[PDB]
Amino acid sequence: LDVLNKNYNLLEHMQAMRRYLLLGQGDFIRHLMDLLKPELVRPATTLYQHNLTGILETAVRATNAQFDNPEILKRLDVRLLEVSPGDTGWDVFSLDYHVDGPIATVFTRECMSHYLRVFNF
Amino acid sequence: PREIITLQLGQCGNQIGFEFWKQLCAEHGISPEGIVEEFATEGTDRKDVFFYQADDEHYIPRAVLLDLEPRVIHSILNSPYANLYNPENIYLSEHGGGAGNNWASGFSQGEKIHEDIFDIIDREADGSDSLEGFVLCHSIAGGTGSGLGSYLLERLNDRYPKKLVQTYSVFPNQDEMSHVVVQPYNSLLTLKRLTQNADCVVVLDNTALNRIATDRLHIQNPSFSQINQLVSTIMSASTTTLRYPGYMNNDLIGLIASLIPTPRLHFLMTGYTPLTTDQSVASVRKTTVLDVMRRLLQPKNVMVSTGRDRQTNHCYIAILNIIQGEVDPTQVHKSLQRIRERKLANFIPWGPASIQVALSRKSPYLPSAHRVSGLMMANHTNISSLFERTCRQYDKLRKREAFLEQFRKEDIFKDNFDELDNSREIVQQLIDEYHA
Amino acid sequence: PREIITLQLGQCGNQIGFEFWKQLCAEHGISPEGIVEEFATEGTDRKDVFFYQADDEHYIPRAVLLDLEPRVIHSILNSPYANLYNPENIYLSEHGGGAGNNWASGFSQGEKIHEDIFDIIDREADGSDSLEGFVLCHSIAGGTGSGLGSYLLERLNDRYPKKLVQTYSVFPNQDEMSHVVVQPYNSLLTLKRLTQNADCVVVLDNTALNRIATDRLHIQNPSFSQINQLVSTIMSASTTTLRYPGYMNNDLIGLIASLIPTPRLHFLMTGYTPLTTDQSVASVRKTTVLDVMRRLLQPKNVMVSTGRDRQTNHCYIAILNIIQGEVDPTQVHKSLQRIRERKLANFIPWGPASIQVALSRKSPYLPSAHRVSGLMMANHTNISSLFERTCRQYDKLRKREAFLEQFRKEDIFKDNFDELDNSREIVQQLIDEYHA
Amino acid sequence: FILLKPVFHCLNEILELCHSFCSLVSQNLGPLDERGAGQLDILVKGFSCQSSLLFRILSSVRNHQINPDLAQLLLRLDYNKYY
Repeated sequence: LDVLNKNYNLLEHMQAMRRYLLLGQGDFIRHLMDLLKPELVRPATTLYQHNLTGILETAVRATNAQFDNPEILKRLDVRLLEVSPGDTGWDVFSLDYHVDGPIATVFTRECMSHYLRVFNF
Repeated sequence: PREIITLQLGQCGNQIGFEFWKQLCAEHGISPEGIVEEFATEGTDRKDVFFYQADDEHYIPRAVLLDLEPRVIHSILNSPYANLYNPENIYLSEHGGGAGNNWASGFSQGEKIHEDIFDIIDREADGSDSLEGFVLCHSIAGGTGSGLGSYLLERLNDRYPKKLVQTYSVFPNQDEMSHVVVQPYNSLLTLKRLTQNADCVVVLDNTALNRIATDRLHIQNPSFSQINQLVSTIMSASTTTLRYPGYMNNDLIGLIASLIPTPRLHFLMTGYTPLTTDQSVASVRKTTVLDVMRRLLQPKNVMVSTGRDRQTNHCYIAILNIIQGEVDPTQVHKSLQRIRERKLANFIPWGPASIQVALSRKSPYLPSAHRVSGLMMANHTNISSLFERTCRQYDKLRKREAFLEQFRKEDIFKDNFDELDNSREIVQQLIDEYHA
Repeated sequence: PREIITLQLGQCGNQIGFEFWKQLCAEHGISPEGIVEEFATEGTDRKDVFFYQADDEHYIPRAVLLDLEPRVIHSILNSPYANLYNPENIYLSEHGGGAGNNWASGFSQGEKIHEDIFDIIDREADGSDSLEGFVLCHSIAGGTGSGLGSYLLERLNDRYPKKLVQTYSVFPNQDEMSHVVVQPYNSLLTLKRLTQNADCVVVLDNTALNRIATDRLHIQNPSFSQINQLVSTIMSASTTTLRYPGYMNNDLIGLIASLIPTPRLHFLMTGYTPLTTDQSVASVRKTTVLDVMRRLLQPKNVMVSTGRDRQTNHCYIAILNIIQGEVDPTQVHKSLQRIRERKLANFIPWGPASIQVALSRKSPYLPSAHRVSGLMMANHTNISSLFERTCRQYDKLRKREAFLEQFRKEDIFKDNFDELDNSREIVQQLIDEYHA
Repeated sequence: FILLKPVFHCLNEILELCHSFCSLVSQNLGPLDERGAGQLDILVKGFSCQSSLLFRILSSVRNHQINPDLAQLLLRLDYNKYY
């Protein structure tokens, strides 16, 4: 428990994946989904992805002006799924707490597949 | 991106909003001249809520303070919380107008500062990312605040289409009728604009306030100065789910949506228990969270006067119980079980009601994070008691030969008086009609 | 080897080029008659690009200075910048003319000194084998620079159209109307030659400077002489990938190529944000790259007037945003993501557009290379507002009937007056048709 | 040298095809000529062979995690052709 505290901040990310992907903090996510709402109402495309990538970055500067300093925002990304065009286009967009390092010893592929399922409800 | 502009108005109405900002400065860990505390980022993860983001490394209020007399705003520059306010970006310096008295005075006086009253609130929503709406922080006491305060209910309803309108209407001391006597008139005039141009309102009265002012403070002199402390607290308590993250109904347009079935039934009763010097010392030995939402349904913390027999002639439809600070959250869902057990509030059989429970974190400063505060924002159909109370004092006043010629020299040369009596009797029947 | 020959011309036109060259010596870190340090060549890796290439250790301008009044250049004869020019070559000292306050005085003196005016600028091009072009540093202001300059707009267009022609059109001061009264007349004749015998113009409005000069500098009454300070800085600002060697758009015909889709839609609105000297006591701690080029989409950085209610009725097609100095270069690609996402301008959706961001190093003198600078060189299609503004002042003069035979005693014996109202509605409609 | 084969071939072919747009412009009184319009017609094909070839790259760019810094750059110049 001391090598994680210096390098990975492991038990803080145990709290940090609960604040976005399960929405512990909804104001961050409402302020995302708000600007995002005229963009999800249209049928999905393959010209879709390039503005979902910066509607996050426009959201975490719009909802903070004093909590950009952490490295929590940079270690969470936008996850996309190949959804066919016939649908509203809302079950396309999803967030994920991007891990792939030795921080993924408490996260694994069977984990974020279950985070994908709690994200939709 | 849910930013609200407060429209503080009136002789009394600037004072009750004054301590609302002084209340906010203590929980945001700011000083009224800069930023000092680091508890500001760690405690609140969204400082902007009614503040514009910085241009001097200081958070700027979104507040306007206009009144007919310049006396009330000169009663703020002697305080150095007027260095939190800027001289012409928040209040306008030397705001003139009438003496004033009578509702029709201030109503025609906004039509000649029509350009300028909307150039200090359109000149602040010009930075805002997406404006939620407007809260009109005005007073029904006197003719200054009630007259002009009714005009901004018209002009924001034809230049703003999907913005929230909502006022904290403070009805004056009803036992007094020698302090003001134009009171049944300026009240019913405003009550007509709240049922065909406003969305939702927050009702408050003074004679029920003084019922608590002689029980929890035990001061035997009622005045404007001791009554702004009770008012500013429930203003900040009602939007702590926007100030800090909630979850669901984390907007103010979330909370209010579930507190209203139909317009002309949107008058919300407030209750606020802790005002004693004994409550601070009995939360250190633990006070339970399983009984701070069973004590709100005792009617003696309420600031709206109603029967002890009109509480079973009316059924509750939405009742919201926001507890703040100490909150034991392995039994908070167990506390919401126990409401149905006592049955001290009834519920509608034919439609589905709601016992809404909510929670939110306070200031990360300890004697304002460990005390139990229970805020009620009710929606009871026993709100007709104040409407009968103003309405019987209105038909009584015109038969005492008053304001049938003392109200008809202020640009009023037509009957519109029985338009106010009939429109109040339609509102009062339709509140009751919604329950079976 | 993109050696530019400047045609400084007119009473005011000498004055705006006078400090243009005086800035360049200040940025080359050299005295005006010698080279005094070694920081000039190591810091500035190419000093000559308007200057005559060195062979005496001092770089000498390629400037011609013509004016009908020899008084502006005799106030330069005894000024110690007569060794940065020449008083027998670069400027002819005691060059006669009229006052002038006629467009036809100067138009007819270029029709008998026609051989000599084009044999003073090809003796200034004899240090480059392949010429960039000519930049017309002249003004539409008065009748001197505007009267004679329309002759040079045609004859350098039929002997040199391959080359760059580009003018910095400094509109007549519209608060003058009793000192110059031939103002609507000489302005529309020079503008008519600018829409078919010129590649580019760079529009500059004078009355829109003095709007900014009282809000960011706050001088009590902005007078002509403190108006030449604001132009000369933006002139050296446009060359910053042409002087200091870039890698992309390192010729002047490189930048202008993507800021002109089609002729007679080439009129560039200029904006420059670091006029406010409260940007400088904040960029000493860094002002971010995330807001230094959002303020080049702010409709108040403009030195030129354009519609505001015509910013939602028209769209941008090409806007170049030069940030300078300190930039932090790895988050500049992060800022450009963020321009389009808020939507701080509209941009056409039917075809090609470009939001170009560029960055450049400045002077090896740190007290002018540690303060963020933002140059906008816009092309927005609501520029047809200026042609209406000048035209409403033209037809209003022809309706009092002046200059309909008081202007046809010198070199006009035809009627080309309704050709100028017509050429303006031609321009306004072909600009307006291009987008959809 | 963006990705080994595909993307690199789409790009150097792009600059070859507007190098012939130079030789299409370099005519003096080009468009009023039969060959002026004849040469035009070939190039308006050679161009939509490139806009479609760039388009197959975008489906793979949509497909998750080819190389993200490749996809952020190639979409940035594309929203920069639009806005």
